[PDB]
Order: sequence, then structure tokens, then C-alpha cells
Amino acid sequence: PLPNAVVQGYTSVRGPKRPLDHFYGRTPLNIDTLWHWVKFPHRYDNLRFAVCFWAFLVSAHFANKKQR
Amino acid sequence: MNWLYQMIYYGVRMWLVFVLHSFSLGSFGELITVITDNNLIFNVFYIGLLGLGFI
Ligand SMILES: CCCCCCCCCCCCO[C@@H]1O[C@H](CO)[C@@H](O[C@H]2O[C@H](CO)[C@@H](O)[C@H](O)[C@H]2O)[C@H](O)[C@H]1O
Ligand SMILES: COCCOCCOCCOc1ccc(C(C)(C)CC(C)(C)C)cc1
Ligand SMILES: COCCOCCOCCOc1ccc(C(C)(C)CC(C)(C)C)cc1
Repeated sequence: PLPNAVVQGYTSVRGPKRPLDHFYGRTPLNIDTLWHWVKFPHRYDNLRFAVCFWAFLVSAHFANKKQR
Repeated sequence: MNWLYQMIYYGVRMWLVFVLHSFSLGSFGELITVITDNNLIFNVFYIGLLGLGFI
């Protein structure tokens, strides 16, 4: 269907590709290496529960007062 | 005759006690629920689910 040149990526000569840099002494920084710096939220979960309760309650209070 | 009188008196007393205490308690409950329904920050089990019931 397609020629071998198209499959292998070169007509006559295979060109050398420059390898990827590593930056020895530190972690790689790529779009896929970001969980090393940003994990899932784990520090303020209980505060999340409390604040969701208080937000629901205060919103319900003011909505009922406005409606009434 | 005073036996009949005392029986009637204490029967009427028990009836009044039951009726009026039930009615007053229910009335206070309804007024509190009206206050809390009109103020939903307070429409919460503020004493507790079992504490108030046990008391
Ligand atoms: C099948 C029925 C008949 C129809 C046939 C034609 C179908 C064409 C649609 C498929 C196209 C696929 O297209 C494909 O693209 C990639 C890029 O990702 C090319 O990839 C090429 O170049 C890259 C870099 O650019 C090289 O690293 C790789 O070695 C080389 O394969 C493929 O050589 C090509 O095949
Ligand atoms: C549009 O959104 C703006 C996004 O901006 C990204 C901000 O990036 C700044 C990040 O700065 C740092 C630098 C170092 C670090 C350290 C090395 C301290 C983190 C560590 C110890 C967890 C790896 C964390 C954050
Ligand atoms: C969900 O994520 C969105 C925002 O992502 C931010 C990712 O930020 C990570 C930044 O990576 C760094 C980490 C440290 C550094 C410094 C300069 C602080 C490192 C150092 C001092 C070792 C050279 C630079 C970039």
C-alpha cells in the first residue's frame, strides 16, 4: 500500500536523531512528570467536609430568607 | 358523698394534667420548628438526635 521508504521514514539514509537530554541531579520535567510536584489533594479534606456543610447551610439560609 | 367528690376531682385533675401538658409541649415544639424553618441555619439537630429524645 505504502512504500518501504515511507514506512522506515527515510528514502536512502537513516538520519541520526539527537537523544533526549536528562538533566542529571534532578527529576525530569515533562507534561507527564507533574504528579511528582502536584499530587491529588490530601491536606484539607476534613476542612472540605466542614466547609461544604457550612456553605450549603448558609446558602440555604439566605435563599429561604430571600424567598420568604 | 365526699368519696364521690374526691374521685371526680382527681379524675378531672388527671385528665387536665395529661391534656394541658401534652398541648403545651406540642405548642412549644411547633413554635420552635417555625423559628427554625424560617431560619435554616438553625434547622439542624442542634441538641442531638438521641439526646433530646432521651431527655
Ligand atoms: C490501508 C488502505 C490504503 C490506504 C493506505 C494509506 C493510509 C495512510 C493513512 C495512515 C497514515 C499514517 O501516517 C504515518 O504518519 C507517521 C507520523 O506519525 C509517519 O511516521 C514517520 O515519521 C516519523 C517522524 O515524522 C518517524 O519517526 C517514523 O519512523 C516514520 O514512520 C509514518 O511513516 C506514516 O505512515
Ligand atoms: C497558569 O498557572 C500558573 C502555573 O504556574 C506554575 C508555578 O510554578 C512555580 C513552581 O515553583 C516551585 C519551585 C520549586 C518547588 C520545589 C522544588 C520546592 C518542590 C518540591 C520539594 C516538592 C519538589 C515547588 C514549586
Ligand atoms: C497541576 O500542575 C500545575 C502546575 O504545575 C507546576 C509544576 O511545577 C514544577 C516546577 O518544576 C521546577 C521545580 C523546581 C525548580 C527549581 C528552580 C526550584 C529547582 C532547583 C533549585 C533545584 C534548580 C524549577 C522548576
